[PDB]
Amino acid sequence: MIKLSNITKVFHQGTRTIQALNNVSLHVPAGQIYGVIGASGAGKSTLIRCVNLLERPTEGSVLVDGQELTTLSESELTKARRQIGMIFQHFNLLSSRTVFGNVALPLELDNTPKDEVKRRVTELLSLVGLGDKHDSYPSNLSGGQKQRVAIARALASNPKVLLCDEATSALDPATTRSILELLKDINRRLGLTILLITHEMDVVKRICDCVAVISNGELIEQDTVSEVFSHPKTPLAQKFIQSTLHLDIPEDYQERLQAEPFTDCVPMLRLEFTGQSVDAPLLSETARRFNVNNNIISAQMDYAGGVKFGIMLTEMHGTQQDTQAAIAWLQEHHVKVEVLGYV
Amino acid sequence: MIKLSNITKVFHQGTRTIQALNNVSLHVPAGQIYGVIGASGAGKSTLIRCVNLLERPTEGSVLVDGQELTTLSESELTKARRQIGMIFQHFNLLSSRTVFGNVALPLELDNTPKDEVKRRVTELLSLVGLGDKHDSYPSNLSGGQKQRVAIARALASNPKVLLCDEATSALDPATTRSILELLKDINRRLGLTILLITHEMDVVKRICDCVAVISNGELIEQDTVSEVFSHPKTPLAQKFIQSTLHLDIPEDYQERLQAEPFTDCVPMLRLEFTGQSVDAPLLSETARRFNVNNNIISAQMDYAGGVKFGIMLTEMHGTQQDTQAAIAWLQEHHVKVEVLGYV
Amino acid sequence: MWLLVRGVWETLAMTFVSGFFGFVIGLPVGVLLYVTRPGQIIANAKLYRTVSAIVNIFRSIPFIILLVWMIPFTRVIVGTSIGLQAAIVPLTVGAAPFIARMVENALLEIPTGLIEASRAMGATPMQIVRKVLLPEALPGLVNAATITLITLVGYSAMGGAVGAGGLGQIGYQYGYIGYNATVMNTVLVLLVILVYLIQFAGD
Amino acid sequence: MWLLVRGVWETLAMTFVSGFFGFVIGLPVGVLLYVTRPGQIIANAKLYRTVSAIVNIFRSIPFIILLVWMIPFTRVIVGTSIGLQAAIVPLTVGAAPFIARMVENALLEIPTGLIEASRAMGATPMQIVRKVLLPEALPGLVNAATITLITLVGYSAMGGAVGAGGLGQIGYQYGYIGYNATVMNTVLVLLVILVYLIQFAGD
Repeated sequence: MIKLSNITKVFHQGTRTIQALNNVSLHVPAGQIYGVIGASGAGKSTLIRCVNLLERPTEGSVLVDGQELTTLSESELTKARRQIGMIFQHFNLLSSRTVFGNVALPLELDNTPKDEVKRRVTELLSLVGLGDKHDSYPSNLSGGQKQRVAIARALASNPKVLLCDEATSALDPATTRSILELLKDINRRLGLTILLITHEMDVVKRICDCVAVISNGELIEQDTVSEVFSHPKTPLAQKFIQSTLHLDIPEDYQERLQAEPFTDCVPMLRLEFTGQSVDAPLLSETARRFNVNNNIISAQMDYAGGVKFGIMLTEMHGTQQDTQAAIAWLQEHHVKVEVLGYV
Repeated sequence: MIKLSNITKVFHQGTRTIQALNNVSLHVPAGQIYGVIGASGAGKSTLIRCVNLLERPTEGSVLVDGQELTTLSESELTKARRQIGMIFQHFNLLSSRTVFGNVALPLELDNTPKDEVKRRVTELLSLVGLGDKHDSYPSNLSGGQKQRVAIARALASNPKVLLCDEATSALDPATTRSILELLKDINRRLGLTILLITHEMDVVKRICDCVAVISNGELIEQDTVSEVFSHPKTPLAQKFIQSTLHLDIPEDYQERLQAEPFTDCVPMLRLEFTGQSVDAPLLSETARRFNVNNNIISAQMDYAGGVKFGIMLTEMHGTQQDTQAAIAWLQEHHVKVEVLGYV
Repeated sequence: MWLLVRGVWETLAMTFVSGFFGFVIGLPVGVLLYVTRPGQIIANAKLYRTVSAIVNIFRSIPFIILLVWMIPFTRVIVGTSIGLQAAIVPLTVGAAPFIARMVENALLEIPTGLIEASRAMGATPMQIVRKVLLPEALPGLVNAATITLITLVGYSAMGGAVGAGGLGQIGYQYGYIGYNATVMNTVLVLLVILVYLIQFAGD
Repeated sequence: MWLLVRGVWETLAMTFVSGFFGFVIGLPVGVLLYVTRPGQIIANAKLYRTVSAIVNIFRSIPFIILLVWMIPFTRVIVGTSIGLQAAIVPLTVGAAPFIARMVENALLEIPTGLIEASRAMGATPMQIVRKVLLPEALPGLVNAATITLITLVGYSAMGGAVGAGGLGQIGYQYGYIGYNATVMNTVLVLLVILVYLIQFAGD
């Protein structure tokens, strides 16, 4: 629904010319949570704004729910905004009204509905998980829900498109874990299509379908999440427990480690697992079938981008043929095997 | 070098008397970095104080390097305070003075020498490293830096004991490693004795030789880092690998797990291997032995203290007796195993 | 005695007059918040260079001397340059620059562009968004207005001491030359609670 | 020429008022910090509920009104009741509450016992700790005392009354009676820049 082509915005000091965004083309499929993640302080900031034209793109055309924005017609613009809603960095709630109050705020500005105001709002509070219990307090409430109050406001317009701007980064991880699911939940239910911009990868793995990687105003990679192994920005690929299994392993573990094989020792393996099924009885399976022993150095799994990823680093003992035999056995069944060294 | 014995301190509210520390005995040698670790607000929060006698411990004798401090002689205590230094919970620098100055203050104080103040401050800055480059720029420094000036001031005195208090708490992991090492060096060579206090046992693995686990003004366990295996606070004994917990970050997997035990499902087990050895291929063995299948959701090892810490979160597939055989077998074989619930 | 009740009344009348001047003329230079020109709606051409500076110099200026000089204007504006009813006018002006900044800061203390970002939310063009601002602005404006009156009341005591009558007038006439322990001693106590009442009225 | 000068000179004696009180009665009651709540250092109790109250009640009273009430008092203490020598006395008191609390904010604003971690160094309260509190304390303090100066000078302008002397009486006399578009102005212009100078004088 939301399509971007050549979105270039340049910032003018007067004396100075600064590149904001240079030629970014972004295709976001309706019914999806789209992630634009990128370096800290890289202009991710302007881009979200260009979508509802808070910021004016010097070049390019933005299309939302099939409509393009030319800054010349303000009235036209006012109309589309009801369809694309927005969320914030910090909670951005209003002190003056209680929780029931902020949500109705947008309904009032044009629609002026005498009573849907209770209907959309209450349904939203129930939807958000905050309503029956804390309907009463305005500005001060525990920090995680503080956000929900805003989301309901965003959904108040019952718009096709909802935007995000690092909302979870601010909240402590427990709250962060929660906000992302509420987003999936309003998603499953309303068919809400969403565009997400975030500081960290974990924000991306729980709910990003497609993710874009942005560095210094240009768009580096765009792909479905499972796929995103592309051009050399692993670092972010790395923030997920890839910063524990891979770069860390046990740390003074390596002096034990040899670059080359030597007399009477075992080959350490990176076992990388595919969108396999859950049963994966593979490691166990090898011991019973091949007489092999697994000492596992390290491992993890998660549901990210829709398919299970399973990674393990494990010393694998056995006869010289039996261990070679096992790697192949695993290979037919879709197990990627890599050897770092021998210990 | 630092003996805390029979030490108890309580606070009076007039309305109530509030217990803080109840009979604590601390045996910290010399040249050793000793960690005390506790729950939030368990009183570790108070204790590092009793040692330099900032707080005036209601009972017991606090002996630092041969003199037993008692609140009765401020002038005498002052001769000793010079002896025992302390970094801080937060930074503690005068925004009024430059790095040389902050570091200087103590030199400036009791000692009052013309030359000595400059050379010491200079060498010390060099030992912390903010000095060859930071004489002049004052209090506006990176946090690790601010901190440096701070330790540097603690060393400025030329003490036998450094008290570390949540030093790395406001500092990000990148900083925290650079900083913890910095303590480590002055420890190996300055011959300095460090008595540490902290929230996270991340800090304890890197520098701690002896540890104390404190909950409720009492010390639960006290031993070298290596032997710490023994009581309840496996968590923080498990001050993990984010890699272990992250499994359940995709909380969809956690909500999958039903605590209630029911027929036709399998258990998720947390396995902790007490120091058997690397030579401990027990899961594989059970695989051949009781016909059980281990799908391992998570796992990690580390050598804290020169030995492998080890923990694990897995599913163990089998017939009911067989799993029972397996956990049983493992328990026989020294694995604390507890059942998390059933998936 | 007979005097005290009338004097308190006169002092309140100073507040009564104050509401017209406190915001009808101060607020208009509360337009300075618009004049900052980093967006903040409108603000073309650098008006801000001296609208804030002039307000500041008037603020800078010392009470009594303001009214005395102001007399040329006071004598012309209302029939007697010396009336209390008349003194409310010279009074309105001293208060204005002081209050006008009160308008800018109360508005700036409040929670930034995010609210402004509500523009993205609802249609909220120009009028509509103005309507989002007031709600937030009042707790700011009134807490602000509250402190404007007490300093302002103290300012009236000077008028009694001169240009006009007031609870100051009696304090002055009875205290300034007479030195009546009986009335003056009570004039201070009387004022002290008079101001506290202005603060409570704030809640 | 001759009319302006005796008076400005005297107006500057407002500053002489401060060298006299910013020291003896301001900071010495900046000892409220010991009494603020935890006994920052041994010197607190229930006194603060009331000591902070007296300051606040003194703050409540207006300038001339305190001065006249004080006039009887001004006489009893090295006073002829009129003139500068006498006048400064009521100014230091009108001034005591403005200054005292200014100290309290300065002392509270500095980063907690974090500095008393100095005691942990082996600091010793005395000048050593107190004396090295000041360092952080002056940028706060210099601004605090300097502002009182613009308010103390304004306080003489409020002077110009029976318990007063100086430039305010010169502005008062020609200004209240005998309006000179000339001399009355010199007074205005004179004071306004004198005010700005006091503010720049700081830093």
